[PDB]
Amino acid sequence: CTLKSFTVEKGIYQTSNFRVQPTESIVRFPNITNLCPFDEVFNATRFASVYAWNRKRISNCVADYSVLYNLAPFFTFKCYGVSPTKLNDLCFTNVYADSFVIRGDEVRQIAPGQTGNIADYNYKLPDDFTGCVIAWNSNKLDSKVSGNYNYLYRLFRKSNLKPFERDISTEIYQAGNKPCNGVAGFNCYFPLRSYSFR
Amino acid sequence: EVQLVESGGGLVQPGGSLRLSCAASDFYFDYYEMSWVRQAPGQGLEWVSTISGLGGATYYADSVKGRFTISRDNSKNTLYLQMNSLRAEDTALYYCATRSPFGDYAFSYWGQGTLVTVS
Amino acid sequence: EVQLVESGGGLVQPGGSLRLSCAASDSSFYDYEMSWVRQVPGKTPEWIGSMYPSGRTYINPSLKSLVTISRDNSENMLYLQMNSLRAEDTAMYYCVSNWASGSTGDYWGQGTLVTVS
Repeated sequence: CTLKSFTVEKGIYQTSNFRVQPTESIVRFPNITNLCPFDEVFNATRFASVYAWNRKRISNCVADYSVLYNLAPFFTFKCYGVSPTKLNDLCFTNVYADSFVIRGDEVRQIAPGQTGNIADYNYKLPDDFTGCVIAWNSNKLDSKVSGNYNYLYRLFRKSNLKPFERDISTEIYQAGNKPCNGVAGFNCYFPLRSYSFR
Repeated sequence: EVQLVESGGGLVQPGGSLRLSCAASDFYFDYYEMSWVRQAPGQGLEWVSTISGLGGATYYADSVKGRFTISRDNSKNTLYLQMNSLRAEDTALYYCATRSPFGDYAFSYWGQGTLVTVS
Repeated sequence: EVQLVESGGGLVQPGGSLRLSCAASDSSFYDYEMSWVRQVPGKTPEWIGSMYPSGRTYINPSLKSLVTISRDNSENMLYLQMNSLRAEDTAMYYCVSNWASGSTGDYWGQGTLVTVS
């Protein structure tokens, strides 16, 4: 079959390569069984705002990504750099969970390269962002019919926020050339305004 | 702060017409400038058209040059939007935003906005 | 070692002015945020006001011109002077320190019960 003929002449002919097949599937992962509280940032009480996003360093963990799907419908599970699945076979050194609450139409801006209002003044992701963004609607846990104004966000800032930077300052903005020197009035708009969730 | 509302239609056939009206009051409008800014479902923001208060010169977007025209009524302090030849890919929630020309590129106030879908 | 003690709890009638404040422990609680919140029974809390370290005070847009919180004592305490009482002001008021990032690093102090007849 390697010569494509039903009759072979006299001589030596190379046909294939004797490659020994594997036997076992040794893993040899580190010695870690402490299932750290990965549910403390997913199923907890009220969530952080965008200008004060909570950044929890998670190390010495057993990252079981098969526990965030049996919960409420998690949408837009977009991993940049890795696949959504096949995350249960990789050993990371230390991960960071940045938790906050945004609007429905503002979920697109949480992505490398995308710009807007939340991705430029509240939380910016770098172009080499090797992580996963996970969003889910909370209209039953973060909304009530009374007028919901317990979530703040920044609208005005001098320059664009650099990737992985938390801006919790309260310096007044100046939309014009008038030296407001801290009065919060005409052309001195407050930099942090509240949301409206009905 | 001070903020007002905008009304109009909520659905229009692909080929009809619609008259959107952003109603403002108790504001220094004649020296300010107004503009409409749309938002496609699943996309970002896009500047549709703008009018000034100083000279009243209008500026439209390159995609809506011959399909959208606006006019500000200073007697009623409202902004009109008469859309012509509505296609199927122009569905977006239009926001009514006013800003001062002697400032920065950031919108001062944002309207309520309403989504108008086309069949 | 945080044992915030509140005051102002009692029974009042519509038309008065509530001057409630929670005492902060002797420490450098500043350089971090500080706010107030109520715990009306039935649903999640409702944030009323903040006391940002810069001095700028932001108030809930719903409760505008009715509640005022200042810092013109600067010793160990805040102030909560709110007027125009109604029947729905009977809630459990708390003073949260690390708000807008809570549930992981916030310290809910004591809790007082107010009621407006």
